[PDB]
Amino acid sequence: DLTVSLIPVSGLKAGKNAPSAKIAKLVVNSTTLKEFGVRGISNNVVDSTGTAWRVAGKNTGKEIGVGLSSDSLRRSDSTEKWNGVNWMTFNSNDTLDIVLTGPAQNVTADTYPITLDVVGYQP
Amino acid sequence: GSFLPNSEQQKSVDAVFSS
Repeated sequence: DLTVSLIPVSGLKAGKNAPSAKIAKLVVNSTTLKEFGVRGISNNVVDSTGTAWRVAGKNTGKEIGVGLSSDSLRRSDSTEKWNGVNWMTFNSNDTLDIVLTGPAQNVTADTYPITLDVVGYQP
Repeated sequence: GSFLPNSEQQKSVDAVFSS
């Protein structure tokens, strides 16, 4: 089993944000499983591993681009297939950063729901 | 290697950008 925490980042401000601005921290712990796979879940996933996607603001409907940070992606142990579906895997008992993807984004003041699916993997 | 289907979880949080 996995103990999963997803923690939103404090002090985010509307307007032009820094490239790769951190917006949430994923924390996955386990006493029994060595690795986990993770995918973003939304109405518009934009890559073949589910590690970048778009999310809509609750009050405005404006979209922002979100995903695992470049540093987090470089920490992946592997990309494995679960009945043909790609999941990038990472060490359990570790944290990953969810960020605003790509070049600087101009973010409208709003609340943006971020949803992830995490699954245990034994390598 | 193998995935453990019973361990799959969905987690959600809100990122709030303020003026």
